[PDB]
This record gives sequence, structure tokens and C-alpha cells, in this order.
Amino acid sequence: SATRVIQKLRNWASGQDLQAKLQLRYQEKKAVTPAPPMKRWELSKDQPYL
Amino acid sequence: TSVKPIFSRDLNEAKRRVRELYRAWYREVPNTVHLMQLDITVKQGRDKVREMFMKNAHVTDPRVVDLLVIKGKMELQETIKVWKQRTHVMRFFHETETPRPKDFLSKFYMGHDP
Amino acid sequence: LKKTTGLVGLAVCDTPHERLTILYTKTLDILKHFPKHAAYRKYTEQITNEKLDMVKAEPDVKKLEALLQGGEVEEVILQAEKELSLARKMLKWKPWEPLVEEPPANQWKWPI
Amino acid sequence: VRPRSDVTHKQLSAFGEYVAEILPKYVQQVQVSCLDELEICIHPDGVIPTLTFLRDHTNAQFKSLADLTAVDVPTRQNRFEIVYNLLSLRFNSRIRVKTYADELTPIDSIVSVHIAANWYEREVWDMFGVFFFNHPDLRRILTDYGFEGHPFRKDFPLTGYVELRYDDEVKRVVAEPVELAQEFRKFDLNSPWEAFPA
Amino acid sequence: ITHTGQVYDEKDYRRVRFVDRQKEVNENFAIDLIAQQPVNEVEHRIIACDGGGGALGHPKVYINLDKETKTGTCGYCGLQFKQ
Amino acid sequence: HAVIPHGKGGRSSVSGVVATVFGATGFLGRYVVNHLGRMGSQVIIPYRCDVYDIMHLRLMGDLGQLTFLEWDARDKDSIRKAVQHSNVVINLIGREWETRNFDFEDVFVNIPRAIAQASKEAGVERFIHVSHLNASMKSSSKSLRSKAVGEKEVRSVFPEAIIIRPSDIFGREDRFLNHFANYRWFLAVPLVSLGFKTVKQPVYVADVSKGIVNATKDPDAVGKTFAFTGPNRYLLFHLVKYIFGMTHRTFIPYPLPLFVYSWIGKLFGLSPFEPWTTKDKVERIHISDVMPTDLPGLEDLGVQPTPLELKSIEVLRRHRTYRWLSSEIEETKPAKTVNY
Amino acid sequence: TNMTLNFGPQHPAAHGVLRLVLELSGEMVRKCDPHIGLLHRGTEKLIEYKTYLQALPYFDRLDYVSMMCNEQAYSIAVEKLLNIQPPPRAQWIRVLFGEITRILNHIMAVTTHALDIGAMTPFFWMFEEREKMFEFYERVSGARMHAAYIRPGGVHQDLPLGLLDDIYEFSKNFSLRIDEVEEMLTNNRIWRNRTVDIGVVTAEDALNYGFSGVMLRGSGIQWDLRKTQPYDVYDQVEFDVPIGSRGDCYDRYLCRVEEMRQSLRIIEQCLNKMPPGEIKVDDAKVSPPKRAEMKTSMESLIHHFKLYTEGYQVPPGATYTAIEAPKGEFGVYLVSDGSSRPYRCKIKAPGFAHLAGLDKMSKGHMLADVVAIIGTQDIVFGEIDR
Amino acid sequence: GSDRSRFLEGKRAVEDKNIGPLVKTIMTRCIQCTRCIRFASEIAGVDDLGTTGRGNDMQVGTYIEKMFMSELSGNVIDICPVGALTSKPYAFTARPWETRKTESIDVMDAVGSNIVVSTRTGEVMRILPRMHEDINEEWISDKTR
Amino acid sequence: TYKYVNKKEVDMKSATDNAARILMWTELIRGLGMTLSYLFREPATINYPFEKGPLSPRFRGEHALRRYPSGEERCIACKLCEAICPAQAITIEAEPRADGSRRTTRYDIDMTKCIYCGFCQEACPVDAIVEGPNFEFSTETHEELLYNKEKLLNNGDKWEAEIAANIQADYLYR
Amino acid sequence: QLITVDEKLDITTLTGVPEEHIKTRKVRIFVPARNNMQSGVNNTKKWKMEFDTRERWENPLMGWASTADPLSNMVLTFSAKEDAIAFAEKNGWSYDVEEKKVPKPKSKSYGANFSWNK
Ligand SMILES: NC(=O)C1=CN([C@@H]2O[C@H](COP(=O)(O)OP(=O)(O)OC[C@H]3O[C@@H](n4cnc5c(N)ncnc54)[C@H](OP(=O)(O)O)[C@@H]3O)[C@@H](O)[C@H]2O)C=CC1
Ligand code: SF4
Ligand code: SF4
Ligand SMILES: [Zn+2]
Repeated sequence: SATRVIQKLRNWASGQDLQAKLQLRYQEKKAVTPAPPMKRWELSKDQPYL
Repeated sequence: TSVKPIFSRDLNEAKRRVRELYRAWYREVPNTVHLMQLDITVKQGRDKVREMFMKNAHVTDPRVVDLLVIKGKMELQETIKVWKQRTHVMRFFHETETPRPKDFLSKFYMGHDP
Repeated sequence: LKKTTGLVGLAVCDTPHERLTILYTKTLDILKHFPKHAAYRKYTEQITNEKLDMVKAEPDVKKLEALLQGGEVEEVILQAEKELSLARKMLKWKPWEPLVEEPPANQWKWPI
Repeated sequence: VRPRSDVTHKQLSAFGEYVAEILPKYVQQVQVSCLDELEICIHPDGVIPTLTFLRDHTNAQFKSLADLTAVDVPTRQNRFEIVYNLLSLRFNSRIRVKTYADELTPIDSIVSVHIAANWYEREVWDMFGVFFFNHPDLRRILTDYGFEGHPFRKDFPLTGYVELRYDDEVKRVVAEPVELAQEFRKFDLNSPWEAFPA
Repeated sequence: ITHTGQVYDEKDYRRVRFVDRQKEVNENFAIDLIAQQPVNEVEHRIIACDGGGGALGHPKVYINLDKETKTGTCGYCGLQFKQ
Repeated sequence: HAVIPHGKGGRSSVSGVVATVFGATGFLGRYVVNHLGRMGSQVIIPYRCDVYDIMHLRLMGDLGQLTFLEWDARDKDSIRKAVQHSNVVINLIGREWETRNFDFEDVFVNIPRAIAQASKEAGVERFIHVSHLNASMKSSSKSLRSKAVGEKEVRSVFPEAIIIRPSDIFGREDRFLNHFANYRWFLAVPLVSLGFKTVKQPVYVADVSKGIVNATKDPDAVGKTFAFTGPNRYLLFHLVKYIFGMTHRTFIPYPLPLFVYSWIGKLFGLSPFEPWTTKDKVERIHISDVMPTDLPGLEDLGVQPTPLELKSIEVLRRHRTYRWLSSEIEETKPAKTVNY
Repeated sequence: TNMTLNFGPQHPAAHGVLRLVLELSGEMVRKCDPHIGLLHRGTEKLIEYKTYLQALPYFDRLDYVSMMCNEQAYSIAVEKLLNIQPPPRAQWIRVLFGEITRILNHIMAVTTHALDIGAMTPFFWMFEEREKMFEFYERVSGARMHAAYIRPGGVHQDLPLGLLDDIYEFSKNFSLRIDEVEEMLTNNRIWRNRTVDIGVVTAEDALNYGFSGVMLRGSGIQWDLRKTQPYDVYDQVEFDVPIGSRGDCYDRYLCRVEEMRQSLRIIEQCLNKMPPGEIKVDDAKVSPPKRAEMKTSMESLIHHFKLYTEGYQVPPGATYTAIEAPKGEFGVYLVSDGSSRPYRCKIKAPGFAHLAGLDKMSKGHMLADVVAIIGTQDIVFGEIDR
Repeated sequence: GSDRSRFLEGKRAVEDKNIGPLVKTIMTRCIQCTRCIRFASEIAGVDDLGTTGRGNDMQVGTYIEKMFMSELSGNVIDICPVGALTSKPYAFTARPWETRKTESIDVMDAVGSNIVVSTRTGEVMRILPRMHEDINEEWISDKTR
Repeated sequence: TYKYVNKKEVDMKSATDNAARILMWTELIRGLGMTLSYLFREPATINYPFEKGPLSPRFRGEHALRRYPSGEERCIACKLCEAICPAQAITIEAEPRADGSRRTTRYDIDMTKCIYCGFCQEACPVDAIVEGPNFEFSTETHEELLYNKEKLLNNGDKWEAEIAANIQADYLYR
Repeated sequence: QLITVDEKLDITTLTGVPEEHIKTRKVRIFVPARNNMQSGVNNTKKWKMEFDTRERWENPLMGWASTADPLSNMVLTFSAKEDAIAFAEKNGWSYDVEEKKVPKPKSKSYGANFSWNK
């Protein structure tokens, strides 16, 4: 509930759409290790780096 | 019997350490009474030191004496380093608490369980 | 070759195979003084011998990293000299000797 | 029923023997509990040696000290049971090494082996009174500056012996022997009937 | 005054408290409220007493209204039941 | 009517003394409530000061030990309900400056009478009335004389009513010691007869308080007119200098006729806000302490007096400077004692 | 004394109560000796005198920014000792509220970090989101914080009929709120300076001083107890640990913003895949009987009476169970005799180890640097003091 | 026993009677364990309490209402494991977990029977027997409890 | 699965781009835009006295003792509310009322001792002690916070209508 | 090398107890008996030593019991009589041990009471 102009000032100043995500909620023997050595973690496929 | 030593092998050596701590405290009492602006007399405080150092005069075992100074030394550090604000130091003097009589008749007159 | 290891403080060690071969051969040497049937000597000698056998066998560090695990090769170097330090320490400690003393009776009985 | 994985119970048991053989000298009892954990029990003298082997052994790297604690079994001659819980980031596992220390028989300090222990060892001295030789700076951490007595000892009263209030006459906070206005009601809870051990 | 008639007395050293501040006591004392409750007549020898509302009542108990001589009283509601 | 004393002796314990204390907010008062509260006694503190000021007294009393009642001296009904349920009444009502709506008679004789009068109607076991030391019905200061007038009257309203008669009191927040120390603002410190021939014997506040409290719990004191005095007398000269000594501020004792000086007191007295000096105060200051020949107070009532020098350091510390704030009494020189 | 200067207990900069007796040559810190125990309260001794269920509320208070995640650690521990495990729905719940709680902690840690640095608008932006989350707690437990919802045998009561939907609307948007903070701090020409290259901790040193948290992860060591040793159903979800390089205040921060992001990925799943079922073990022996049952069945009343009055009666044993609380590894070593009340319960606090590191982190640093480093350790004095 | 119940059927109820001024018999509680009928015959020679009837309405109460008047009477309370008949003076003054239990000696009679005085918040709430093989072997007099 | 949060040519275009970022404070201006944006958003605050932050039925709030519709207080002094209270807050002593029924002579919840866990709400078999909705009971004096049976029963009578509605909404869940 | 001490470990000086509660407190080492109410014997197994009971005066404001004795609620549990005696000696508390009294064996047989003779 804010005039689109004022709302725009918001979106422009912000750079993304706040309208979509508003602040107003509405209605011999083997040496034995303790356990098998951990496999090194895989690079995340969806974003390996930020 | 048959007990492993902590810091000294015998009461004799242990007593050496007590002497050192006494000196330490003795030399420190005046400073504290000034850096904490305590309302006590250096002489008075120095007697307190004596009190404590003798409250545990009865200990005969070397191991117990050694821990006692370890603990004593730790207390010194704190006091010397202002870590212990007056409230902490004056507590030693038991200034606010009302002294309790140890006379039997006295206790009888006041407490159910003496 | 790599730019840097994931771990912040660790720094890339060039000639890693040579650095490992130096450390691994040293440990084997120190272990040579341990009592003959000493448990630490037999166990660690077995682990160290397998490690350098692999280090000598593999000329590619990336596959070397896979063969003896260790994550980055630099870590394996740190683990080996850490072990070299303890091997020297245990010789002084003499852990192979019989138990210092039995625990007091009922010392380890938890239900109480 | 918890999802026990026998795969673990065995591997950790096997390590427990491994350590027991590697250090016959200090290990008194090694046991794998049902939760599936492992606890190597060592003579107090083996504090330095057993830890160091675990911190720096290729087949058992136990780099971080999760915790250092001291249960107090008053019945036990050696009152305290210093317990050190350690974690292996590499081989992924945890082992607990527990020793026994009496009130005036100090334990060695492991600040050398793990500097994490610098604080926990001060915590054990303050609460239980065990002393740690070769500690860089052992001094009360949690208790008040002038506190007398070691609090977590089973023989120390919960409420304690001293409490603080502000006194106008002396215009300063002042200890007094504890006087409680509703004593801790000590409900007896143990039932006189046991449970037939499974 | 109150339920169990608490009467800090004219000579007590505690009645001092209410000076300039009233005491907490209860109207519609319960002691008389169930006595004001009619006797629940029943046909059966034994009857239940959920307290009224099941889960929102008392653990259900069965009362033996077997003797007209006595109207069973559920130990929880104090409700007398007239056989 | 009584309360068996149970407990170990500290807070959260019971002693069985329910006591109205009308002027508790005072310097002496503060101390009276302290011990009474420490002992565990039930204390009813009548107050006409705002609630914010009465807050300091709340903490020394245990939960439910202290009850505060709204009370007006002119309104007889307020005194009536305060003593309704008390068995001990202690009267510390006093002032130095005759206020617009309360005269020395009122604060000392008129009011303290009505109070004990009601207390009797109530049936309080004992009443303790406090009047200044050396209080002749003919003494120069209207204050002292009026106080004397009271100690007589209250007898007739309340027979066998203890009458402790304290000297000027020594304590932190006291006037006797702070007043002189505060003469610093004044470049010169006037002293009638150059501070001579007015030997004075101070008494620590606590000693007075403990004494008063002990009275409440002792049958020996009935109709007794105790005199808490002190552990050592002093010519006003040493006192003044000593003070300035601990305060570490220069001293210039200047002779000024009491005649002219009574006028200076009049000047401050003129001031609307709590005149700092009072024509009467001036006179009282010079009124020489009387020697002791009356019912012994301290010691007699159970507390050994405490020398002034011992605690002076605490009372006069606030008046020191940045560095002087770190000096202690034993490196300092204690002044001589003149019994005269 | 090199002008020893107590950081002081009352200081907005010092979270809660921290006397840092510091000797500073002018504006350079030579040595930091943190003092602790200003909030020791006895939590470990008090528990010995209380039954297992009446000691659950103590855990929420141990580190109350992370109210529930702490409760899960005791839960797990008591469940292990009893060899009982919670029902499937309860597990997902605990992971649902486990993560919501991680966000709550990170919003606390990142925004409170900035307030000490001097940026004040991020705190107000995200405390509104926090507020909205609290409301989840309240509508599930009854309390905004200090819920007592996660009990030793599952959660206490099923989610209200409708919560999941709202834990969605919020999650659907929270991202933008993290994004905003970013446009304000991640690249601020000034945040970086006060944070970058401050308190760098090596990888070997971090393991040695027992850091075990983001503090390790920030130095590049890959360890998330949630992936290495899965607890509850954190195994069935899929998330990416945010490892860091050039570990320093700025890098770790970025890691905490990234776990806020990854937790939204875990929350989404939990909402998408939470099973129909019961929320507490069916063993009246360990879990209290339903109130309809205790009011109609004798065995249920007896089990209700004994459970509330006496207790679980855990079998004798001892366990150290550690989870990945938002701060780091939170573990309870719970020694237990056969009695209904515990014998010992040392709480390992991610924080006792981190503070100790303050000395080895803030060396040759200015007064302002010390303020930044206390922030990058998320020190909640409740867990440290216990 | 069992975690849950399967008795979806109805329960029974018996009729509370008067066994005297010391024992409150809310006997709908009775598990027909016949320890009372034994004690009342074997330890004490009262031989009054008895079983009456058969089936699920066997009620162990005096057929005619004659009070159980005898010394040794209060022991029935201690010996009935169910709380069917319990003590009428100590009806609802306390609950056992709270009671702090101090072991002391009977002074009412010269047998010096051992007894445990159960005190709550500082006033005695009950005195119940504690076993002494030689003097009072688990029983105490009606007077001293 | 892991991820690198911060793991990382020089061209005029690039450099000129970077130099402009340092020289004209481009990113700093970016931050100002964000705050200007919210300045235009609706504030989330509520008039506290006039509008109240929402609390759902399980909110624990302030203790109250309920009564049966007939008028008989629900508590039957089983005293396990005392047993399970974590803080030792509830003190109960009882005696048989003349009616012969079982009632509590004294029921004292020390609210300053109470930590509002809500277990008492849980434990009661007759559900006599409930966590009432009211959270606004701040008191000038410490003694007022200590509550005897008469205050709690009075608290129960005042809020019974809402307490009944709240228990009505949440009992199926329990 | 170990040193010799014949001094009974007394550590009263390290425990940190106020002087009054070490010289005026008598503790009794006893095996708890069984509430006659229940027939279970699992609470009559371990020895316990309990400090002497002290003042419990009524509180004036609320009537709650109030105690000035810190060592009142403390009851330590010791598995054997010897170990409990040791705790009293080194802590310096006075002790008065009570021997365990266990039920004597009693001969029972269902057939015996069926004897009309007796
Ligand atoms: N050194 C000394 O002060 C000495 C004092 N005395 C006597 O001992 C008593 C206590 O001394 P001290 O405490 O210093 O005196 P204060 O000047 O402190 O006054 C004592 C109390 O009386 C109350 N009071 C004063 N006037 C009135 C009034 N018109 N109506 C109701 N209450 C009033 C004051 O309360 P409020 O301010 O709130 O109105 C104050 O709390 C005095 O009466 C004094 O005569 C005797 C010898 C020495
Ligand atoms: S003893 Fe108790 S239970 Fe067994 S029968 Fe007699 S009364 Fe019924
Ligand atoms: S539980 Fe409910 S009923 Fe039983 S006592 Fe506590 S309140 Fe009264
Ligand atoms: Zn009913």
C-alpha cells in the first residue's frame, strides 16, 4: 500500500523488487585406523564458488 | 602412607615456600590498602595475613601445605592485580557480619542447635 | 603447480615427493632403535613403509594424494614429521614397558 | 531402538586394541560402549604420552580436544575421573581417554599437547580442585574472585555457604552466611523397585 | 476470611502488611459451591464421572451409587450422585 | 503479643520487634533501620518524603520486613494507624532549620508528643524518644531548649519511655563532621573564640544506632535517659583542623564574635532551601559539650564507642582532591585529646 | 602495567559481560586476558539435583540465541542413553526448527557484529525477520524463546495446523532480506577494511585450540558435524557447507551469511518432505502419555504420574553427543547412574574454546580490532560461563 | 508391566465402609491380595477381616460393619501395597517424595520399637515402622504412629 | 558437498572500472540507495497499548488456578505440579476439607522463582493449574509477585473465559 | 620418589568449608531402610552418610520453611562402609556408623500352614 512512485523510488534505490517480498505480512597384523579415512568433500555443483 | 609428593619432598622444604608467601603478602598489604583505598590499617591488615597463615598452622602433611601456598599465591596475584575490588578484599575482615558468641550459655540463650 | 592449499596457514611445498621421501626415510631410521618387538616399531614401520612405497611408486602428486589419502600433499608432510617427532618422544617415554601400576580396586566400576 | 551400525562397534574396538598394544604401559582398560563409543582408560602418568600418541600418529590423528571434565565419585579413593574427549577430523571418530586423580595428587597438564586445554584445566581446578602441573597460568576462571571451596565437588552444598547483599552502613556489597527463605526441597525420587537388567 | 479462614490476627505481627493495602480473599468460596450442586440422579448401580468434557475433565472414575444411604461423590468433582 | 525469636541471626530471620520509626529517612534513622533490618525485626517506616527518596531503605530490609506508611504530622490519624500494630515506637523527628510550616516546638516537642500519646492508646510496650545532648530547658539555642521541653512532656503522655540523648553525631552524611570540612568553600573558616572553650565529644552514628536498637531489645532500659557520648573529647580547634587535615585542605581559624556570627547564621537561615548554617546551629556549635554524669549510654547499653579518628577517613574522603584522595589516616597525624 | 584497562563489564561493545583485562601500549593491544564467569550460574551442578525432563529447560538457557539447537543436543544424548530414537515426524521437526534456529543465531551474530562495528541499520532490518521467526516458536511451543519444545523423546506437541505454510511464506522471502544486508555490508568499502585480515587463524592452530565451528570452517578446514556425523535426519537433506579461504573476520562472516542461505535450502526441503506420523516416542516408559489416554486408561495415568513425579530412569552409562549448534560443536557429556536424575552433565560450549583464542587471534591489534574479533566468535556468555 | 491398556470395557466399584477411625478403606482400590486377612489373623489375632463372595466382586471387608479395633491395627496401612485402606489422619497432608525421613526410636512404649519419622518442611507428618529383627520386626503400635 | 565463499587480467577497462570504484565511492552510493528505499517502506511497529503483538493459544504467560463450572476449584492437591516444577516455585500443603474431599490449604507460586516452563500446565491431571494468556502483570513491589491460592484463583476467575477458549483450541494437540 | 606421611589425610584445610560447619556437624553413615509402604529393596542397597539436621523456622511473609544450614540437603552416597568412613576422616566431619541390618532368612512353605495340627 504505497504509491507506485514512492514504491518505485524504493525499487530503484534498492535494485530489486521488494513488492514481491514485502515487510508487511498480509492475510604381521594389519595396522588398523579408527575408521576408514574420510572421503574429501565434493565441489558443490550448483555453485562451486560464490 | 607411601604418597607421591606435589612440590616439596618434606615439610621442611615446604615451609620454605610458606616463608616466601608470607613475605610476599607482608610486602603487599600496604600497597593494597592504598590502591584499593581500603579503610584499614596496614598494621591491621598485616595481622590478618598472620591470622590466615596460622589458621592453617596445624597442617603436618607436606602435600597439603604445598597446595595451600599454590592457592595462597593465586590469591596474591589477584589482589596484587586489582582483579579483586575492595568488596572482595574487605570480605576477609568480615566487617559487616555480627560476631557469634561461643559461650555455651550464650548459645543456649539464642540458638536451638549449637 | 597448484596455487595454494585449502587450509589457510599451510603453504604449497614444491618438490613434495622429495620432501616426503626425506621425512619418511628419517622416521624409518629412528624407529630402528625401538626395541625389536616393540609394538610401535612394528606398527608404524608398516604404515611408513607403505606410505613411501606409494610415494616412490607414484610420480603424479594428484594421484599420490588419492593413494595415501592425506587430502592435500602438504598435510601428509605435516603428519609424517609430527609422527617423526612423536617417534623421538616415545623412545624417551619408553611406552613399550609394562603397566605403571594396576588401577585401585573398584576405580573403574561405574554403577555406583 | 537406536540404529546401531555394528560396522562401527568393530572398527573402534579394533583401534582400542591397537592403542592398548601400542602403549601397553599406561592403558589399564579399553572398552567400546554400546552407544558405540570408545574409552581408553589410562594411568594418570600416561596423560602426556597417550594424548601425544593420539594427537600425532598417522593411523590415529586426534587433533582437537572436544572437552576435559572431571566427574567426582566420592566413594572412589581417587575422587576425580578426569575425562578427555578427542575428535579425529581425518579418520572420523572420537575417543575418550579418562584417568583418575585424587584431591592432592595432581595430574600433568596437556596444554602442551592441546592448547584448548589451557582454559578447561583452569575450569577443572576451579570447580573440582584437581591441580595440573606445568600449567601456564592456573587460576580460577568461573568462580568469584574471593570464592572459597571448589563448587562442583559432590560434597559442596548447592546453595553454598556465602551470599551477597548491599549494606548501607558500610556502603559496600558484603558476604554473609547463606540464609535461604525456602530451602531447596529435596525430593527423594529413587524407586525401591529396580528394572530387571534387559 | 479466606477459604481455610486465614486470619492474621489483631495481635499478630504480620497483620501489619494489609495496612493501606487490601487482602486477597475469595467470594463464591468453593467450599459451598458443590454443596450448592444438585445430586445427579442415575439409573445404574455404578456411574462414571469424566468431570465433564472428557479430555478437559478429570481422569475418569466409576462411582458406586449402590447405597441410597450415601450419594457417591467423585473424589475429583465433589459431585454427589443420587442412585 | 510477641514473636518468639527463631533463626540464626541474619537476614531472613525473626527477632520479634515490630517497630514504628517515624523519622527513619534521617541520617540517624538510616542506621536505625539498618540494624533493625539486619536483626530481622519488623520495621514500619512512616514517611512523608516522596517514594523515590525512601527507596534507599528498601534493600537492607528482608522481604516483608519493611512496611512504608504515608503520614502527616499535623494529621493525628496518620500516627494512629502507624502504631496500630507496632509494639516498639522509636521517635527520631528533628530538624535544625525551623521550616515555614514546622517550628522547633513542632519537630521536637509538639509532634513527638502526639506520637507517643497515640502509641500508648495503641499499647506499644516501649517508646524510645531521642533529644539532643546537654538540653537544658534554659539552654540558649531554641532548639535545645525546646527539645528539653519535649522530653518532659512525652513522659506524661508515655511514662517510663526511654529517652536516649545523643551528642552531635559523627558519621558519613553527618553534619558535625561534614559541615566543618565543607568550610573549604569559605576561604576562611570562622571559629568562635578561635575554636576554643567548646570541648566536643563526637559519637559514631552506628554506635548510636546499635545502642538505640539494643534498647528496644532489653528490659533494663525503662525511663532511662541514656547519653551516648563518645570515646574521646576534643577542643573544637583540633577537630576543625583535624578535619581539614584529613581533607588535606588548608586551615585558617579566624576569630569572629559569636555576636556577629549569630548574624551570619541568620543570613543562611534566611535562605529558602535548607539553610546551611543556623543561628541556632551556630550557637549549638559553640555550646560546649557537657561532661558525663548521667545514665551511661554506649557500653552501658552494650556497644563500645568507636574513636573518631578510626572512621574519619571514610566520612571526610569525598572532600579530598585528585591526589589527596589516596592518603590514609595512619601516615596522617591524629589530633590531641582535651578532656577539660 | 602498560596502562592495563578493563574492557569493562558494562560496555555496549562487550556482548553481555566480559572483563578483558587488556594492557595496551597506546592503541595497540599487547595482551588480552579475558575474564569469565561473570555469568556462571551453576547450570552444571543444578542439573545433578534435577530429573532429566526438568533439566531440559536449563539447556535452552545455556546459549539462548540458539534456544532449540541446544535442546536437540541433550535430547539426542538422553535418547542415546535410553537407546530410544524419536519418531520420523519429530526428527524432521527438530531439523526444521534446528535450522530456523541457525538463521536466528546468524541474524544475531552478523547484525550484532555490525552494531559494535557501528553499522546499526542491518540489526533493525533483520530483527524484524527474527521477530517473525520467534512467532513460529511461540505458535509451536508457547514461548517466544526458551520453548522447551524439543524434549528427550521427540518434540512435545505436533505443529499447529497451519505453521508449515507460514514457515514457507517467510522462507520464500527471507532471502531478499539477507540480500539487502549484503548490499549494505558484504562489499561496503568500509566493512571490508575493519574485517578483512583481522584475526586470521591458521588451519593447524584452529584445530589445536579446539575452535570447532565456523572458525574452523572459515580457515578452510572442511568439517560440519552435520555431514560428517549425521544426527536426526540431517542426513536425508542436501546442503553445501560454506568453507572459506584466507580465513579472517570478513571470510567467516561470508560463511555465516552463506549458512543462512544454505539453511533456507534445508528448511525448504523439510517443509516439502515432512512425514505424517507421531511426534513423540510411543514408549510411555520415556514419553509422557497423551492426556486423553491418561484420563481414560489406568496404565497411562500410572505412567503419567511416575514420569512427571520421578522420571525416565535412564540406564547407567555415559555419552558425549555433539551436534552442530549455530556457534559450533555443542556437546553434552552426560554421565548417568541408573537414577532418574543425571550424575554429571558437562556442557561443551562452542565459545569456551573460541574465547581462549582471543589471545592468539588479537595480537598487535588496536582497541577496535578486539571489538571486531569478539563479534566473529559469536560469544554468548551463557554457554561459556554455564 | 505394559505401556498401554486394552481394557476398553467398563470398570467395577465397591462400597467404602468404616473399618475404624484410623484406617480409611477406599476399597475399590483393593487387588484382593489377602495380606490384610493374613496379618489380621496371623500377626495380630483379630481374625475379623475376611473375603466375602466369589468372582470379580470378592470384596475383602468385614461382612457386618464392626470396626477393626486392635493394637497393631495401623500396620494394615503399611502392609496393603495398594492405597485402598490408608491412614485417615495422614489422609492428604503430604506425598512421599517430599517427606524427609529420619530414623529414630519409639518412646511411647518400653519395647523401644525402631521407627522412621517422616518430616516435611519441619513438622512431623507420619511415623511408620523401620525394621529391627530383634525389637519391632516391621511393625509398630497404634499408639506410636 | 562444500562451497568456497571467497576463493579467488588487468585491463584499462577493468582497472578504469576499479579506479572509478575507489575514486567516486561507487559501492558506498549503492549502500545509501538501499536505506533510502526502506525509508519509503511502511514501518512495521505497532501502537503498543492500542494494538497488540499476536500470541496464539499455547502462550504460557501468567499462572492461574481454574475451577469446575459448578464452582469447585479443580485442584485436588496431588502435588506433582510441585514435583515437576523445575524452579521449586510451587509450594503446596493440603488437608482434608470438612467435606471430606482433598483440597490445598496453601498453594503458593513464586513467580520470580518461576521460569514459565509450562510443565505445570502439562503435569496437572485435572488441569487445575494453567498457563494463562496475560503477560502484563508487572508489579511495583517484589511481594506482589509472590502469589498465594487466592490471587491465582482470582486470576483464574478473571481469565477463565479465554483460558477455556485457549485450552479448547489446543487440547486435541496435547 | 614417594614421600612418607602417617598423617591421616585430612584436607579440611583445602575443602573450603566455614569453620563452624566442620567442627559442629555430625554426619551419620547409615544404609537407608525401606519405607514400609513399598516392598522393593533397591533403596536399601548403597550406604549414605547424612549431616545432622538443623533449624527449619517458618518464614513470616509466606510461611515457607526456611533453613540456615547449608549442609542439610546434602546426602552423599558411598558404596561401602569403609569408603564412607574415609570421607568423614579426611573432610574432618565427626561420624557414627550404623551397621547394616539385613532381614534374617525366614523359612516359608505353603504346605506348613495347611497343617490342622498347627
Ligand atoms: N547529629 C545529629 O543529627 C543529632 C541528632 N539528634 C536528634 O536525633 C534525631 C535524628 O537526627 P537526624 O536523623 O540527623 O535528623 P534529620 O535532620 O535527619 O531528620 C530526621 C527525620 O525527621 C523527619 N522530619 C523532620 N521534620 C519533620 C516534620 N515536620 N514532620 C515529619 N517528619 C519530619 C525527616 O524526614 P523528611 O526529611 O523526609 O521530612 C528526617 O528523616 C533528631 O530529631 C535530632 O534532634 C541529637 C543529637 C545529634
Ligand atoms: S491388603 Fe490392601 S489390597 Fe491386599 S487385600 Fe487387604 S486391602 Fe485389598
Ligand atoms: S497438579 Fe493440578 S491438581 Fe495436582 S496439585 Fe498441582 S495443580 Fe492441584
Ligand atoms: Zn468427577
